[PDB]
Amino acid sequence: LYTPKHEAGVCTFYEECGKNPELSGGLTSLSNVSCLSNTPARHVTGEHLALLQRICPRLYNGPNTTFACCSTKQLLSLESSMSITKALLTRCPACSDNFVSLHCHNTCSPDQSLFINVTRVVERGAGEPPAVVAYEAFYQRSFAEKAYESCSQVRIPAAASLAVGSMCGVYGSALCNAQRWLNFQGDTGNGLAPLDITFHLLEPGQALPDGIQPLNGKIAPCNESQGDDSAVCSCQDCAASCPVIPPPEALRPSFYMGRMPGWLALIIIFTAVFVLLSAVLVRLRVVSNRNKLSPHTILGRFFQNWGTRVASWPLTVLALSFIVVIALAAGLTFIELTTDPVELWSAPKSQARKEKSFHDEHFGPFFRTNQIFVTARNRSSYKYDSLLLGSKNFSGILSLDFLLELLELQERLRHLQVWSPEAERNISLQDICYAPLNPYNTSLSDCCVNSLLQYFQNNRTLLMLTANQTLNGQTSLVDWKDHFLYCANAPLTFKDGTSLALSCMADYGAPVFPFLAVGGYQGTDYSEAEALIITFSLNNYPADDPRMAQAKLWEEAFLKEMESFQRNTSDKFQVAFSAERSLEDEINRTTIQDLPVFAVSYIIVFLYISLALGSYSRCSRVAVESKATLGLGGVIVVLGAVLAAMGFYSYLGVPSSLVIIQVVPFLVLAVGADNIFIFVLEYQRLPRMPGEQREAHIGRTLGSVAPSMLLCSLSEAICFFLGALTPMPAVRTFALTSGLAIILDFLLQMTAFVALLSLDSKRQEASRPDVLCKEKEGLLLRFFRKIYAPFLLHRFIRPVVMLLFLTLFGANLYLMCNINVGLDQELALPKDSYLIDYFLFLNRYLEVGPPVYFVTTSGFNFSSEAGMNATCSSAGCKSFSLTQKIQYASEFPDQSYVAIAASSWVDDFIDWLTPSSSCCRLYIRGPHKDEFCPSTDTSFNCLKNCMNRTLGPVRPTAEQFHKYLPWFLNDPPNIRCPKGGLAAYRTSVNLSSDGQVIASQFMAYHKPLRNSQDFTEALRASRLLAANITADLRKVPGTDPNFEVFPYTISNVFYQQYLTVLPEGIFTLALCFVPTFVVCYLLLGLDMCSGILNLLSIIMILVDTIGLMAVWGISYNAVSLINLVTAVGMSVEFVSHITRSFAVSTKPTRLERAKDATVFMGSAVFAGVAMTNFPGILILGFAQAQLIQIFFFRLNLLITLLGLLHGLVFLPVVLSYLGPDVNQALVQEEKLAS
Ligand SMILES: *[C@@H]1O[C@H](CO)[C@@H](O[C@@H]2O[C@H](CO)[C@@H](O)[C@H](O)[C@H]2NC(C)=O)[C@H](O)[C@H]1NC(C)=O
Ligand SMILES: *[C@@H]1O[C@H](CO)[C@@H](O[C@@H]2O[C@H](CO)[C@@H](O)[C@H](O)[C@H]2NC(C)=O)[C@H](O)[C@H]1NC(C)=O
Ligand SMILES: *[C@@H]1O[C@H](CO)[C@@H](O[C@@H]2O[C@H](CO)[C@@H](O)[C@H](O)[C@H]2NC(C)=O)[C@H](O)[C@H]1NC(C)=O
Ligand SMILES: *[C@@H]1O[C@H](CO)[C@@H](O[C@@H]2O[C@H](CO)[C@@H](O)[C@H](O)[C@H]2NC(C)=O)[C@H](O)[C@H]1NC(C)=O
Ligand SMILES: CC(C)CCC[C@@H](C)[C@H]1CC[C@H]2[C@@H]3CC=C4C[C@@H](O)CC[C@]4(C)[C@H]3CC[C@]12C
Ligand SMILES: *[C@@H]1O[C@H](CO)[C@@H](O)[C@H](O)[C@H]1NC(C)=O
Ligand SMILES: *[C@@H]1O[C@H](CO)[C@@H](O)[C@H](O)[C@H]1NC(C)=O
Ligand SMILES: *[C@@H]1O[C@H](CO)[C@@H](O)[C@H](O)[C@H]1NC(C)=O
Ligand SMILES: *[C@@H]1O[C@H](CO)[C@@H](O)[C@H](O)[C@H]1NC(C)=O
Ligand SMILES: *[C@@H]1O[C@H](CO)[C@@H](O)[C@H](O)[C@H]1NC(C)=O
Ligand SMILES: *[C@@H]1O[C@H](CO)[C@@H](O)[C@H](O)[C@H]1NC(C)=O
Ligand SMILES: *[C@@H]1O[C@H](CO)[C@@H](O)[C@H](O)[C@H]1NC(C)=O
Ligand SMILES: *[C@@H]1O[C@H](CO)[C@@H](O)[C@H](O)[C@H]1NC(C)=O
Ligand SMILES: *[C@@H]1O[C@H](CO)[C@@H](O)[C@H](O)[C@H]1NC(C)=O
Ligand SMILES: *[C@@H]1O[C@H](CO)[C@@H](O)[C@H](O)[C@H]1NC(C)=O
Repeated sequence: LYTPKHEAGVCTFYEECGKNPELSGGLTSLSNVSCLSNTPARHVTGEHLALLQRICPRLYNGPNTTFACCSTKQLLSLESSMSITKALLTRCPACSDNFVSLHCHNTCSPDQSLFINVTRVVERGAGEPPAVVAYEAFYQRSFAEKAYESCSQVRIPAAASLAVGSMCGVYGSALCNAQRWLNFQGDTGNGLAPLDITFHLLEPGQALPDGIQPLNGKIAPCNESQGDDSAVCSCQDCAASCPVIPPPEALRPSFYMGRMPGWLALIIIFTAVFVLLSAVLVRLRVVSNRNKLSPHTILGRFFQNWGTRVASWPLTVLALSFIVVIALAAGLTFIELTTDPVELWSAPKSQARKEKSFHDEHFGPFFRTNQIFVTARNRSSYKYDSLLLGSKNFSGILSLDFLLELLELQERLRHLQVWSPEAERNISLQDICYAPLNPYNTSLSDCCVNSLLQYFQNNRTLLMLTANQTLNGQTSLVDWKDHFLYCANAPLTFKDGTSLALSCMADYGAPVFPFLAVGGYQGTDYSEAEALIITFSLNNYPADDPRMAQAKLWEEAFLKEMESFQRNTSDKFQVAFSAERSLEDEINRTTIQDLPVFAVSYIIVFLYISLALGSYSRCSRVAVESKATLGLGGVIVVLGAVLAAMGFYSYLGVPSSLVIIQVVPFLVLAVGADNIFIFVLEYQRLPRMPGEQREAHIGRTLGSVAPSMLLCSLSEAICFFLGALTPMPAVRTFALTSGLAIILDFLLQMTAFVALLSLDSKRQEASRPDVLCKEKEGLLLRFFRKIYAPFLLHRFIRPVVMLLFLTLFGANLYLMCNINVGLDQELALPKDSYLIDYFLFLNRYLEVGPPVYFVTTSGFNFSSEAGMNATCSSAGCKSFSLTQKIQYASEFPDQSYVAIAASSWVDDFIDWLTPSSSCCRLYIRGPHKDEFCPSTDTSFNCLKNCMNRTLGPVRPTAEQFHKYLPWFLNDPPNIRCPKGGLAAYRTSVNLSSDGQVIASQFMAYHKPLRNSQDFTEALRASRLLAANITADLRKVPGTDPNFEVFPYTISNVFYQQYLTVLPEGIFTLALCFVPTFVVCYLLLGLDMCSGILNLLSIIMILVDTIGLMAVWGISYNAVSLINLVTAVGMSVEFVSHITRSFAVSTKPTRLERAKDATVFMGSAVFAGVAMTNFPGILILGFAQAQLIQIFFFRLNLLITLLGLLHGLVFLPVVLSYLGPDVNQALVQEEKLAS
């Protein structure tokens, strides 16, 4: 009751012996089943051989050598049955015969027993061969897979769907393969197969069942011609024959010019200047060796007369100064603050602003996104064995119980209402939500909400349904798991192929894509996803519109609800969430948190002054000698000047921000306090002779020190005003406020402070204690005189320090090239914000990046044949058409940051117009003849197509195009016509009143972006692609000479600043060095040496700062730019005072001159500037924010240390060698004054 032998040359059945008894109720033509006959093969000749050779030549083995195991009647039945599939595959016959070969071999092969094992026996009649209902067959995997592939992409004659999609049963082309297709052909459950055939795809490598040889015969590839027919399958039908497009080439690294690396040009260009100026100084010294009224007196006399008159009348000047300061400060009532960080940290005018304006004008603003993530805390991944797909792995988060809870949370969020005080009413979701369909007369069901549960239309009942169905020999149950797996691989469908014939589209009328519902998966293993995503979209608006405020109120309630849920579900799963406004609020909160800490930092500075300028008598006599009055005076005058500058700018109408308020007084005080300290110290050091009154003494003191304060003030203020060139509002506002504040500080110091000091001296001479309650040499003068100066200036020390500092400069000059560029949001957040968890979840689980739009401007004719030819990607299109270029670019996501190929309204429009789709029809009779008749009208009053049937590509005329396009754009999709533009293209085409297109867009997605370098590189690659597209579209005749396309995305406005060669601050910082040289040169009497030495010192300090900044891993950005401008200003306090003090000296030799300047001015500068700056920085270590600790604490400590090391060590030595000569006029004036 089986076939004992299965070796070779013997078959298992020959003659047809009647109809199949087991199958009943088919009511269709079927081949008569043969009964078992295990006999040798029959010789086939004559007309039987003629038919056998005719149908499938592969079995022909010579005119009188052919054997076969089939009859002519069986062949006629075979031809009749096969004719339907043969008709279907008409597009490329070459592979179709291969399919036919598969059947005829199975029917007639003389070596039938080597691959067919009969397994079913039915006894038709006594003493007759028993009928065979079913059997099994053996094949090799590679044979069947290649045979499948030969027609796997072949289209039907209509050219829309794939032929394979009509031959894989329950599912279409999306989920079919060789095994499933072969199983379909042999399974009688479809009402078509005549008998049950089991198809085993035995692997060729491992031979497991012995005695059976799986087969593998001749298979014709697509591009292999069948002799001289020269009718290979076009690559539109099987894709194997299409030409290969070479991969994108590697590009050179950025920042290059000419034939060399860019930065290398900079260093030589920089270094040469450093060499050149140095040479000049040496030349001057050599000339000296070979050869061997002044402004100081005018300024001295002027300031002495000014100071004595001011000191005489202290109450009047103090009153007038106070009144002026209050009069300016009062302006703060008009203050307006900007809080949006993108407006603060981005240029107001650029290419991106133009593109944003155009996009917003023609298509409307980009929507707001509110998003949550959830992943399971503890579960174990399990397995499920489905009838359709086999054994699949499911993650813990995809458990049935969890989904119901998530459905409840989503349902609570949709209904939610908020109280609006201005509107005095409850704002609902449908008042502000974004909806792609029905923007007016909307309802709650239309609002755009993306989630996994959209595959079940949020219907709890549908999620819980199960059903029984039978697939070949197995009957079993199906549930939600199968439906989700089916929808994931085929997002657009109006019904499944299972018993649960539900649609997979969202309730609001659009398909939901897997990368928007789940995340944390590789490949196409959607069931293994780890995180679930729920996203709400809200409409944006102009700022003036009141509705935005209402929208913001809704977001507040959203955040509250999530926090409540987070508490309730603390142990089950872990959630992460964010709202659109959250970042704007979160950063601002941080600023408020650190406002008292800075405040503490100012008062500590006060205390230092009171001790530094004080005295004692053996111990603990602070109550009398400590200068509390002068400390309070200095601090109040400087902070008054700062408030006056802010008030003035508020009067003018310039906005400000919390950052400016936070950091301007600190940076201003750090320089302004030092003029006060130096002046007071000089006053204490200078004795007076009997007869002199204190007013003359104070006058003479101001005459002594006022030109140094004037020179330093002018240099600092001009440098700060030159800082205000970068377009970024924060930096421009900072620079202008600091520039005005320093000037007002200077003017106040020369009036109110002098008066206060005069009154303090008056109180001191009368031996009265301060209102709080022997002129011995100071330790600093003794220490510098006896220990420091004889040591530093020693003959065996100077070349060592010179070589050490020049080597340090060289090494830092090299190191300064390794700069990290960019600002990351992660720093700007508090150490415990929920946004940290949100960003970490985005970085690990989200599979796609931001969307990008390629927007097409006016000036292009889409109504012509050439226009369509160059844009869409159908059978008759250009090989490198726009859509094809984007699709190609999407295949190499690492070279060009595009992950998902763009859609195209033109291809869907042309496809929709096709007569065979029954989508564009018109009424044929009655009151509405020649009007549009929608596809949902099932009457018989419409039998006429929009277009007449033709051959080849479908192209409308201009009249048809302009008449029918507004109908296409408003057709909702349905089961009768899956294509249409209402659910996807409604707002992507802007039409004119005469039917012309003004603008259009093509939408695509980026690959995941994780840091600022990926956003920058994505912008570079996308702009390069858009440039190539415009460059080729401009060759089409008839277009406007100024037609272009551009890549809009929401993030471009901020990130565009990093695309240049010099990262914006280099030009301004380089420019800021000029006022040092110019002011120093002019004020000191046209002294070339002082100017050159000051400029070189400032340059060396800034290069060292940038080098060490690179070595300590601090990135370059606008905040670093602010601090570097401050450093350029501050270093003048370390250089200028010593330079001027050395220059104005009457000692006969340079070495002698250096010593006195070093001891007196060195000790005053050290005690003032260094000790002023260190306590106001060390306090900031407790700021509790990463932004402040990285860019203010460490960077200012670095700047201060480099300042002191260059100022007090290098500068005296270089002055000792190359300093200026003696001013002879001063010598003559000194001698005559006798
Ligand atoms: C299609 O583009 C035109 C471009 O002009 C849009 O017309 C502008 O619409 C805005 C908003 O209503 C107005 O402020 C402008 O004044 C309009 N411009 C002109 C010249 O009238 C038009 O709105 C766009 N279509 C859609 C549906 O937004
Ligand atoms: C959620 O799904 C259920 C299941 O189909 C819907 O219930 C059916 O609705 C149709 C249309 O009104 C009725 O004819 C059936 O009798 C309902 N069946 C049952 C068991 O009630 C339900 O309407 C869906 N929810 C919504 C809001 O439409
Ligand atoms: C799906 O099939 C199962 C199995 O036949 C049905 O469950 C019942 O199972 C018991 C065995 O425990 C049988 O004795 C019953 O005859 C089965 N009932 C029926 C109606 O077949 C289950 O009810 C079926 N479900 C659906 C929706 O068809
Ligand atoms: C795009 O090109 C087509 C084809 O030339 C233009 O259609 C012609 O338009 C002119 C005037 O608009 C008519 O007189 C012709 O009869 C049209 N048909 C032809 C030549 O077959 C169409 O106008 C162009 N669109 C634009 C915006 O210029
Ligand atoms: C002060 C500085 C740091 C502000 C930085 C602003 C930038 C980097 C922020 C502001 C708005 C943000 C975008 C808001 C919306 C989304 C959609 C989301 O699906 C992908 C991320 C994306 C596209 C964000 C990218 C980053 C973004 C552009
Ligand atoms: C099968 O055999 C019967 C008996 O000769 C015949 O009438 C019938 O036409 C055959 N073919 C079929 C059912 O396709
Ligand atoms: C072939 O079929 C017979 C029954 O017809 C069965 O007993 C035998 O095990 C089968 N052989 C293989 C290798 O499956
Ligand atoms: C047909 O295409 C395949 C693709 O792998 C290629 O290897 C083969 O050489 C091609 N044959 C011809 C004749 O072009
Ligand atoms: C899984 O997590 C829960 C949550 O606390 C815990 O109680 C349970 O013990 C965990 N399972 C194992 C095996 O540790
Ligand atoms: C998932 O299923 C496949 C096939 O059933 C199996 O090989 C794999 O080990 C499974 N993974 C887990 C984690 O169970
Ligand atoms: C808004 O909804 C709350 C919910 O109970 C209700 O108490 C309140 O009265 C509503 N507001 C208005 C204006 O109806
Ligand atoms: C979580 O919320 C639900 C409904 O608001 C409530 O029934 C449940 O008790 C809450 N959980 C806890 C732990 O209170
Ligand atoms: C459009 O494409 C077809 C097919 O390549 C070509 O024959 C035709 O010349 C092209 N141009 C126009 C204006 O139809
Ligand atoms: C189709 O052909 C008929 C007969 O030639 C003609 O009357 C009709 O206008 C044609 N329609 C189109 C859209 O070309
Ligand atoms: C556009 O890209 C292609 C990529 O192969 C390149 O060969 C071509 O030079 C680019 N530029 C154009 C067409 O201006």
